[PDB]
Amino acid sequence: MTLAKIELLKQLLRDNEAKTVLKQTTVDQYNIIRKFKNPSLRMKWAMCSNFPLALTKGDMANRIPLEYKGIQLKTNAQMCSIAAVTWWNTYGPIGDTEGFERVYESFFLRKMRLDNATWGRITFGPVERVRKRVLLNPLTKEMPPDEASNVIMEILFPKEAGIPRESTWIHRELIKEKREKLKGTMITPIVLAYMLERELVARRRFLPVAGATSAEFIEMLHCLQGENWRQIYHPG
Amino acid sequence: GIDFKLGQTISRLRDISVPAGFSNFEGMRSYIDNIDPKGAIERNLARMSPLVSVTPKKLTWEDLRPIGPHIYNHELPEVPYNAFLLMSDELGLANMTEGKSKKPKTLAKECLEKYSTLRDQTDPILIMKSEKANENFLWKLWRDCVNTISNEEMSNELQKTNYAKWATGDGLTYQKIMKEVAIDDETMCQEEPKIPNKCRVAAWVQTEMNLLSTLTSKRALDLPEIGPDVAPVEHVGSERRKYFVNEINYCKASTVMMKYVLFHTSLLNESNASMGKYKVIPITNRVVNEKGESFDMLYGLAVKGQSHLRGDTDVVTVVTFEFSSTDPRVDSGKWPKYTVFRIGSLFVSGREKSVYLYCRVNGTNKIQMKWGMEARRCLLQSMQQMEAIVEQESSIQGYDMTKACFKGDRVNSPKTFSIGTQEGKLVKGSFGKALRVIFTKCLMHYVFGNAQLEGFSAESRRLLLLIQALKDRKGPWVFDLEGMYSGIEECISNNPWVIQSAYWFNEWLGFEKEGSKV
Amino acid sequence: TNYAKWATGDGLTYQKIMKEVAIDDETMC
Amino acid sequence: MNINPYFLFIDVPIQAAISTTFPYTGVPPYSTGTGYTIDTVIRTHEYSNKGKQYISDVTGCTMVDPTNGPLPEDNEPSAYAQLDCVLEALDRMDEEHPGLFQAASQNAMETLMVTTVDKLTQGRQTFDWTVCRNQPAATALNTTITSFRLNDLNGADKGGLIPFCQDIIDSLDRPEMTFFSVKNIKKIKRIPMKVKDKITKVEYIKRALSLNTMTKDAERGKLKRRAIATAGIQIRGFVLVVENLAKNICENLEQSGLPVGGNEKKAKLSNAVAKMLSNCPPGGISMTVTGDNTKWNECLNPRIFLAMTERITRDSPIWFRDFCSIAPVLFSNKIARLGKGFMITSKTKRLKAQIPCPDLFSIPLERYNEETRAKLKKLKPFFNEEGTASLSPGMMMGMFNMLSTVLGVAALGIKNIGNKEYLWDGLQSSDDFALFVNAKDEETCMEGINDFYRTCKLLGINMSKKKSYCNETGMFEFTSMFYRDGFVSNFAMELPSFGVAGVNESADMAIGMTIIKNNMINNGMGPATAQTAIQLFIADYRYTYKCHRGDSKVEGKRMKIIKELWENTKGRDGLLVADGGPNIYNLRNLHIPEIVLKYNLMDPEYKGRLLHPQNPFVGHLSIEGIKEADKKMDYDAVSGTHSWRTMILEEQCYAKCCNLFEACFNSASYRKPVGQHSMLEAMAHRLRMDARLDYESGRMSKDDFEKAMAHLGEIGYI
Amino acid sequence: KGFMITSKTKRLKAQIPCPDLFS
Ligand SMILES: [Mg+2]
Repeated sequence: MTLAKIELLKQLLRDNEAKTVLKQTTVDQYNIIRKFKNPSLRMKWAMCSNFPLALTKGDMANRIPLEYKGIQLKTNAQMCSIAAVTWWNTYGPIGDTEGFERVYESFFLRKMRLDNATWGRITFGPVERVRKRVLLNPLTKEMPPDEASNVIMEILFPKEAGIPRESTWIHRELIKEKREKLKGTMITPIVLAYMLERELVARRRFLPVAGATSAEFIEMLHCLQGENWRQIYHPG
Repeated sequence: GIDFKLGQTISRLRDISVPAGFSNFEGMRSYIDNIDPKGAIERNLARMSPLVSVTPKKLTWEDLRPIGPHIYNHELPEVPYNAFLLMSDELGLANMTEGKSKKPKTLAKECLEKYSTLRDQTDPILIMKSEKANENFLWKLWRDCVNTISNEEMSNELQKTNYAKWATGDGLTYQKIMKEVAIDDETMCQEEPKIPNKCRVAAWVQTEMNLLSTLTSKRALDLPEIGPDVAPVEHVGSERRKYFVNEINYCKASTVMMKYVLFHTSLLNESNASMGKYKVIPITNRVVNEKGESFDMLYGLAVKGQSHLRGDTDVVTVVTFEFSSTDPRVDSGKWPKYTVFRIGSLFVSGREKSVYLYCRVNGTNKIQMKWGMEARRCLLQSMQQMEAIVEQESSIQGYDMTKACFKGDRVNSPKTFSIGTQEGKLVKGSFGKALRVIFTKCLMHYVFGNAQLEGFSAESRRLLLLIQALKDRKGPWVFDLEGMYSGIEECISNNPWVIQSAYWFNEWLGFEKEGSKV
Repeated sequence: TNYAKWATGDGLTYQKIMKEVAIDDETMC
Repeated sequence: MNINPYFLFIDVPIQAAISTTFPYTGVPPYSTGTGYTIDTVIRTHEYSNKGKQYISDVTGCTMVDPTNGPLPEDNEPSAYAQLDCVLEALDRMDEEHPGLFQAASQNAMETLMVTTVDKLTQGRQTFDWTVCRNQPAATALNTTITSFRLNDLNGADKGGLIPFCQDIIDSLDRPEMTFFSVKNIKKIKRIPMKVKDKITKVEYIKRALSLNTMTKDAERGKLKRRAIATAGIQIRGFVLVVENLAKNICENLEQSGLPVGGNEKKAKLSNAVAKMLSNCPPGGISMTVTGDNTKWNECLNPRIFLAMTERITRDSPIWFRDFCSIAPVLFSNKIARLGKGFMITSKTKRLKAQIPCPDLFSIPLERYNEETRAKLKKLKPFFNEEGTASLSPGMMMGMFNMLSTVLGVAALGIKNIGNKEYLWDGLQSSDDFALFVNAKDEETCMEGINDFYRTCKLLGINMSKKKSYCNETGMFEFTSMFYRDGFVSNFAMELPSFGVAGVNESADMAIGMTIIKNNMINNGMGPATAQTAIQLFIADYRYTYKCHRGDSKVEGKRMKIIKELWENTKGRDGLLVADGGPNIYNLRNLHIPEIVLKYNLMDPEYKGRLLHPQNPFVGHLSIEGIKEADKKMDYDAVSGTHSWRTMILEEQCYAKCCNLFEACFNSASYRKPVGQHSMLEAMAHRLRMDARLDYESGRMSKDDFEKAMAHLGEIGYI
Repeated sequence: KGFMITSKTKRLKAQIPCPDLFS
């Protein structure tokens, strides 16, 4: 990769524009650089187009023929058609699923709570509810956003970890558990980082609550509560 | 620290952006920092003129007056039928099908093959020509549509594309010229605005409202299934949805809404796909009756013009030919925009009825094309109100109240609503009838919606709330009633729904006045 | 050249259409 | 029998049946906007004709100052707001809230000192002066920074937003202004290129003060179209800071309906009405006034906002006061770009031509229609040669929403005039206000309402006598929500959300389902209504994405593949709706992604196919939208094949540089990089460190080490 | 060459061939 990295850098510097932008834009400004009306209509029009999807250059295109059963999929002008995605879901490369069993632990735990929960009666009388600050979803271990970001960096970015702060030792068990569970997968680190942020960063909102306040009930608040109806729900 | 310092241009802009009485921003700064007002509001109010005031005035039933009296004037013309497609006069050529889904072209071809007498009708009989619409152009376009649909090929483009350029009026378009020529030219003046005509009440809107809130043997609205329900709340929701859809599925408003939605889907898809060609678009629907049989219903044809849509509001011309059985000569004032032809006749159960072809040139745009694809939001609007009412009733009594509200329980009586009136005697109707009336009202808000309807509804909300407060003996006060009345009345110009809503509002206000004596 | 097209009146030339449309049109005299 | 829908109101309260009255099921009205902008300018200057008229020496424009002018003598809207009256109101509010202005100012300063220039990339379309058009926030920001680089302005690369704003202020002083302009060179083809253009100081200042105009599109409660204004980038930071300060001030105020949304506002309405009723004296009456301010954007003078900011920051560092007083001054001297001109046609010749804004008066006014003729006759004094209107007085809606709400609450806080026998208080939020007056008789309640009307007129607040009414407490409206006897009939506007919402399959599904859940939580959507909404959304999603059930006989390009998939996979309940699989979403599981919901039900082969770690459709560069969806909304999804994604030379160059930076720095994607050095130096250091680690770790041979070191030395970092 | 017809308001012209002189 380092040889590939240096070759790509040399090929990029060969252009005057790339040289000037690289030497002029500071690291702080990089954010702005990475940022270059009616989404419904635009998406609608894109759907019926010959190739709406923007397929990144790579070696996987060869796995899917340009045309399949007389249906165009991709062109060399890359651009791709939804038919390619449908074929991929029909026949195509078989990935490794063990990663999801640990990477997407929040959603799996949500599904387990939904499945193993027990329901009861429903009361239709007026319900007294109070505006309270509640956590929408359960957290494995809540921490402030800066500490959560540091923890995620220490988890899935072993490098760039010079001078560890006074937060890795506090959450050493979480760090080691996440490092062990997340190994053996190949998903892009951005998805893993966002999932870990969701797991760790607490999301709180001012909501109307009448009864249980724990995040297990708050998750199903849309079904448990009601302006003139109440439900009994025991999370799994 | 931080030493954010001002330059010269910004300082001078600050200097000349100071309220009256100050020469420099430093003066304003010092005045605000040091000066301590001690009741400047009282002094200013004391020296303020007495003519400036809310002029409050108590509101009573007598102050409330009919809105838009001119709608009762008989001099003004009767409101015409400006809806995009025929709603209560629609005729649907029906062919039974096993259920297989096919392309609109093939469906229309089969429907026309079933009715060969109308398909092969080549000699027309004009009944009325609106004002300008050339009967020859419209008939040639209709024949072109029929031939293009009935041709063996699978292309949906008209076979002429060169006569249709003039029949649809696309050719008769002004040509742009550079600004300098216009400046030098003297005859080029800015076009005057088109003020909407002022019209009176019409009897076709009331008949349409009556007819489109009635049960029919044909159910068109079908919705995707949802996952199995296991909690009590979702069971209750499913039950309420079951009652609601049982009531609304078999009403003609639902079929009209589905026809509108499907036609707009096809129109938008064609516009996205075909850009520089004239297209043939059937007005198709799928209809299932009580027995479970499924039918394809062809309600006519449409010619979609040169869809060169640059932006969203850019106009695309659509020439619609629609089958109907109503003779327009019975009510001429309702059809001044439609060039109709008498194309044939058919027997439904042995009774012959004629079939006219209403031809009309209209225009659409991406906003309207898409918002015609979201007419199910009318269904949701209907659902919300009945859900609220049922929730209130079930809040009164602990057990769920849906069954009694609709069919009647062993302890409670069915709920009924004041639905209409006859000979000045108001009449009652079941909850299902009120549900259908609400659905028809929402559908009409959709089909007849424009700036005038939005303005009228928004400005009559004030009157409705004032009347509600008056009913509750809250003694509402209005500071300027005539201004509100004028704002409401400035929107009653051309929209049939707005005029009929004004008439209904006046009728209901009179009934409330009469009943307020108790 | 664009200005001279309209200044000389050459731009105000009547368009030619097919005989079918013209005969189907009652306003052509 | 003749059906009359209004008869429903005989059996149901209007508030309960108010949802059906809204025409939010039809087509919202859509629009040249030059005429609307001209009416806006004429009306804004018409309410202030009696003020002081002078000439702006900085710009050469005609300025009108209604503030501290003659008091109104009639019932027309007036902008003649007395400064001392506003100061009295502010002093009373500050007395009622000890140390609120100081705390808000200090908090705003604290959050400003840590803000970076990148924050300006948020928001909506902004006016780009380099091209004099409307460009996204990031594009305009980077264009302005690049142009500043040519004119010796180096604040943006300094990091914080203070140096960037300082360089924006300095840019107003430079004798000239060099930048890059788009040149559509003819070659036939129209090739757009970059031209090193230069403009003079006055023209650049006019560009900076210019506010581009557009015709409103999403408004649905009015029969006529109005004009919205988009500002440039020279004011976005200052306006952002001032709005942050205003929000800090108005968060504590109980009378303020901002910043709150959803169910909090319903609770605020109920609490306010209950508190007012409880305070009602024994035997008195509490009258509630449903109010609606007339326009109210064209009577608020920016000079009043300048005074308000000056008073709010009475005890702040002078630098922060000056910084906070830059948005109001740049607003009082604003210029309005008057649309795209008119259109004149010759009917006898069948010709048409657009007359652009600069040449509006180049045509004798006899050639305009009567309405436009009068418009231009009145607009001539305030018309600039370049084709812009000098609009000093008034404001354009949407710029200062929090500050105007603070002013309204200041007006409400008076609570009395002349110690009369009545007390007034109410709610105010962004042009929408409701009032309550407690007295002993209805006569005194109306006297208090009249006094409030006069006081508001003294402050520049003009409430409509046509759009407002009064009744007894216990029934009123606020921000379209209707309160009646404790049952807040939250109006139903949830319609324009059920339908595919944009980016892609999984994201659209998550967004829609979270929307259903949020509507259920906040607006009280019922179970049956939510299920119907799910059904409609499923129908719209299946149609739009051409993904119907496999068993259905529908024909299409993707439908044949879905049909094959239907029987090619044994388990038919595990496929996503995107692939024609059955829908499992119900009321109970609207918070869980559908990929995980069917995870157990997917055949191992199918899940392996869909959930491949490497997918050409999914690009690392396309993950930016996984977290938030444009308002910024958060949705929970699962990476998969359905997570796909839908100037040229600059785009390629930037994109590639950013991709290489991301590849070298894997953390840049997740967290914002920080650094005041060029990207090249950091990239080179990272590559050198990686090469050294690979060589020392046995992953990289000596020859490759020599090659990489030679390359780095050639780059010039050894 | 038949005859020629023209509409001034629409600024259109057409040529009617000899056979179509009576149509
Ligand atoms: Mg209001």
